[PDB]
Amino acid sequence: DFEEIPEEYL
Amino acid sequence: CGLRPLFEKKSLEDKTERELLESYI
Amino acid sequence: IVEGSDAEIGMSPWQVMLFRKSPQELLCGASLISDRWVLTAAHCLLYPPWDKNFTENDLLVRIGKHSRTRYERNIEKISMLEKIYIHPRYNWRENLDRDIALMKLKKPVAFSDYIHPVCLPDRETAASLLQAGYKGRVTGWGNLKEGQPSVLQVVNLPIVERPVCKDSTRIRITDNMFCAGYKPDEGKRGDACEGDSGGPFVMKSPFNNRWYQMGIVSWGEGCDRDGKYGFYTHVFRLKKWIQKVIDQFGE
Ligand SMILES: *[C@@](O)(c1nc2ccccc2s1)[C@H](CCCNC(=N)N)NC(=O)[C@@H]1CCCN1C(=O)[C@H](N)Cc1ccccc1
Ligand code: NA
Ligand code: NA
Repeated sequence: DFEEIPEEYL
Repeated sequence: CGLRPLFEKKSLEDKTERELLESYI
Repeated sequence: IVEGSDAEIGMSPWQVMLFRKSPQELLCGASLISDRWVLTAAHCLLYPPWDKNFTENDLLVRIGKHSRTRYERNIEKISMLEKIYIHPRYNWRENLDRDIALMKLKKPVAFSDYIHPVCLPDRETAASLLQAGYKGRVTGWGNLKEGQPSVLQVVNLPIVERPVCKDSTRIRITDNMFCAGYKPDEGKRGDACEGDSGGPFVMKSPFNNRWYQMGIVSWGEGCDRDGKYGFYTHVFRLKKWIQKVIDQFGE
């Protein structure tokens, strides 16, 4: 239920 | 280190830090 | 945390979130000790009975967080690890003795109202504060009960005397560990709980009024049981080790 993070991060 | 911007820095105290300090006999 | 409360904003700006890229999910707590160094529990990275063995590439470090779940768009800073360092004598096979690790950030983080490091105790600071009766504070986004909170939780707990610690369990307790919580008589509750691991046990010095990290959430049996206590990595006893890697590898 974790909101999505910026792909710049992964 | 250990001096919080929103608290120590402006000389404000958090809601329960005194419970800490009062335990230090 | 069990029986704690929501943290106020900026109350624990050294609080870090250990974050799994995939499945993206909360691994453990951690603490910021400088702009490039994070302190955690070695069992958050390496724990063979459960098949845990994380590498740098597997993780993200989230700093300046309040919400468990949201990406805090102009508040939190996410970082990549350059390197992981675990206590060579960490004991995962029996009691989690020396449960500590250091993480070197790829790039230094900029401090802010929400992001600021905690101090590491000194012999004399440890000496006056690490006392039975003295209270410390624990923080984390872990289990609420032996489910997950929406916001960072905090709890104040008293340090307990070694013998009581020792008599509460069958696991072998070492000098690299201390236990905290209220006695059942005492009638006040609170504990850390699964998911809180690797988070800071801090005390505020009455001498220079800075916040010092005395312990790291380590292990317990159940959460908030009467006659039982949380166990923490005694940070001061392991200081030299720490001194050693920062001094041989970064800053
Ligand atoms: C902490 O939140 C975690 N670490 C891991 C790492 C990977 C997966 C999931 C999590 S949970 C947790 C903190 C417990 C605090 N409890 C109280 N204060 N009441 N730690 C653990 O669960 C550790 C890690 C392995 C086993 N743990 C235990 O606490 C066992 N219940 C007891 C134990 C102690 C020593 C050796 C083996 C077992
Ligand atoms: Na015992
Ligand atoms: Na207990």
